Amino acid sequence: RMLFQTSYTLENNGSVICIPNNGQCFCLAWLKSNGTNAEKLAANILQWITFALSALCLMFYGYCGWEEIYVATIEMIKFIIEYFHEFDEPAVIYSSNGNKTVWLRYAEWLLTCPVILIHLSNLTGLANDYNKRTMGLLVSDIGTIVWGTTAALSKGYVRVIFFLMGLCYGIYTFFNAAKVYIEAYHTVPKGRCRQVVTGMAWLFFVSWGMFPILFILGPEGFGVLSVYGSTVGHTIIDLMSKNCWGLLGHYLRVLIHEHILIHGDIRKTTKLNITEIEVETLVEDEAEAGAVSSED
Amino acid sequence: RMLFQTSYTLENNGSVICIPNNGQCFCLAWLKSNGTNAEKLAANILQWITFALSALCLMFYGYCGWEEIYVATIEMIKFIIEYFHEFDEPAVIYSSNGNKTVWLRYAEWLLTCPVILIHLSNLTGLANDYNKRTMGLLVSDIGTIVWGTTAALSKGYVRVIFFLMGLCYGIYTFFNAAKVYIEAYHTVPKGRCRQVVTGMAWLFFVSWGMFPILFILGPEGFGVLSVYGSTVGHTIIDLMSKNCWGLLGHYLRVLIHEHILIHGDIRKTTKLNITEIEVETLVEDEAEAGAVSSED
Ligand SMILES: *[C@@H]1O[C@H](CO)[C@@H](O[C@@H]2O[C@H](CO)[C@@H](O)[C@H](O)[C@H]2NC(C)=O)[C@H](O)[C@H]1NC(C)=O
Ligand SMILES: *[C@@H]1O[C@H](CO)[C@@H](O[C@@H]2O[C@H](CO)[C@@H](O)[C@H](O)[C@H]2NC(C)=O)[C@H](O)[C@H]1NC(C)=O
Ligand SMILES: CCCCCCCC/C=C/CCCCCCCC(=O)OC[C@H](O)CO
Ligand SMILES: CCCCCCCC/C=C/CCCCCCCC(=O)OC[C@H](O)CO
Ligand SMILES: *C\C=C(C)/C=C/C=C(C)/C=C/C1=C(C)CCCC1(C)C
Ligand SMILES: *C\C=C(C)/C=C/C=C(C)/C=C/C1=C(C)CCCC1(C)C
Repeated sequence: RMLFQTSYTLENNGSVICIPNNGQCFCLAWLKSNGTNAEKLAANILQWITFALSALCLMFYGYCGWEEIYVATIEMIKFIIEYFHEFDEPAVIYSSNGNKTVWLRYAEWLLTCPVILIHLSNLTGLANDYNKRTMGLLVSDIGTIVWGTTAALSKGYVRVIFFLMGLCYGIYTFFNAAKVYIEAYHTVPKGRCRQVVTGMAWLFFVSWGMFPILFILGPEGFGVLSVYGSTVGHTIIDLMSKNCWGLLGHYLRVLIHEHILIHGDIRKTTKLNITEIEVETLVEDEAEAGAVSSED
Repeated sequence: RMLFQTSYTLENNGSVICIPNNGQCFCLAWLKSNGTNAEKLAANILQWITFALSALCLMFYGYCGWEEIYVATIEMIKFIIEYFHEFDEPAVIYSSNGNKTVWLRYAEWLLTCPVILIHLSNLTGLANDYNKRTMGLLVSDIGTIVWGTTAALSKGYVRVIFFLMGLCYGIYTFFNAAKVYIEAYHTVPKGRCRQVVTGMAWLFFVSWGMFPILFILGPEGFGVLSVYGSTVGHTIIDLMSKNCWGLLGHYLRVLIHEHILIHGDIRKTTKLNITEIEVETLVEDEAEAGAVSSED
């Protein structure tokens, strides 16, 4: 099927390759199989299931709230491209050092990373404002993906360096995202809302932590995983990272806004020390509206 | 110098190319000259001058303020890479459809685009908070660069579509960046500070507007410009876009903070209508502290 040169002859007992002078790019590296039929079949099923969840979340959101729909919007456009051109350039980049780079994956990431991280900075949906910390989250997260993408495109010691630069940026991201979830927990009402925030934290750190692991395991790292193998791994963490997290997000948002509809915006002053941080604790009791220095 | 296959023989009257079976990638497309010695010489001079300005801005900032230093930090690391590996993968990506993509350029852009756009959302340096508009600026700007990068990696009608998707995102970015500059102008004190804001607006829209123009003109578009040609064009708008704009930014910041040191934080309520917008006008007179509905 390929639109690089696939036909060649071996000459001088396979020491010389002869190709048609038809202007096409040529590299043996590009023609290596993407994996077993079983791996491919597994990958095509999880992709349809991802298309189904992407489709239902969008229509569901159809019945503020812009960050969840967008991630599902980008996810549906991703599947139409996968369906028609999954391994066609530039969904996959076939480069001169022999690498296959899944640009489709990294592009989606850079497009939605501000959307997801804005949403991280807006769990309750009540804020109109974003602090200095939000901005450090976006700068560090974009750096991570840019160094990572560079590492995927490189080889040898150059790949090692850019991966390590991605990790330094990534640690800063994880560290600060952890504080946000802590503040969110002590901001939202005491019941079901704190269960959902806790659920979102687990999904976030498991799914986000798995991406550098799948990088090291895939063709971009030690080549342990095949390309279909990598696809399957990515579909699982993709469903968690995007669809499910936005669904939990939308759910949380509904719950918080309904709290304002029933009890109203009753804030508090929980002074945390996880440092000397502060928080406005939404409560269901008008009585409760005081400074609660809960040093962690 | 290249580390893809550069040596080949023509056989059957140039209808067959024979190459050593040494595992190297091969494409005639990759070997096309990058331009004239004159273009190259011009490009190497502007790069050193860019290194010099990057070096002086950094040391100058050495005598809040994080966004300007970072852009100069990234710019210096860019020049050390240019010096050693300007046309080596993945500073340039040589891909299977024959394209040469200057990943070095787009990577820098994605890394600093949040930094610059945060700084756009913080001209005075007094704000601790960022509105919903800032967040739309970051989402739209990153989309622009991602669609653009995809367009550079593609060919034919696929390149046309992604470029057009980049333009749609880009228009949203320009439109909203214009409002920010209008608000900044009516926020800062009446004298020299409004000259600098006006200077920053001109630099911003000229330099940012030139990037899609250089894309259409370069190998990524209609191939009018050569690679050295493109480099020279990029060095000129690079000096404006990064060094000079951050220098004007730092200057503005100093002026505003010195206003608080002399007169103090004396805000107003200029209600704009460029819609029904509002602004806190810093003034040098304690007397002036009222609502001035200046409908534009
Ligand atoms: C043809 O190329 C092949 C490379 O496989 C050569 O075959 C092998 O030769 C080496 C000896 O240097 C042995 O170690 C291997 O056992 C051989 N067989 C295989 C399957 O690898 C062969 O010598 C070459 N012929 C000429 C004329 O150069
Ligand atoms: C060798 O290939 C060349 C291609 O350049 C052929 O030369 C040309 O042949 C065509 C005729 O079909 C003419 O229109 C051109 O004027 C010729 N010269 C050039 C410089 O292009 C040549 O015919 C081929 N020989 C064989 C045996 O196939
Ligand atoms: C913060 C998130 C938590 C989890 C994050 C996991 C950290 C991974 C680090 C491992 C160091 C090992 C070096 C990795 C360097 C990558 C380069 C590489 O794989 O190169 C391929 C090789 O040259 C050809 O086989
Ligand atoms: C908002 C900023 C203001 C200024 C912004 C300028 C707008 C550029 C649009 C031009 C439309 C023309 C179509 C451009 C499509 C690009 C694809 C391309 O160049 O393809 C190469 C071609 O196939 C091989 O020669
Ligand atoms: C599409 C949705 C999500 C949440 C995508 C996330 C991607 C990452 C968290 C990637 C992280 C990387 C790290 C931490 C370091 C190695 C390079 C990566 C870009 C793979
Ligand atoms: C390094 C500093 C700056 C300011 C880089 C800016 C880059 C752009 C403004 C690129 C814009 C593009 C547009 C508007 C549409 C075509 C694709 C581009 C990515 C080239």
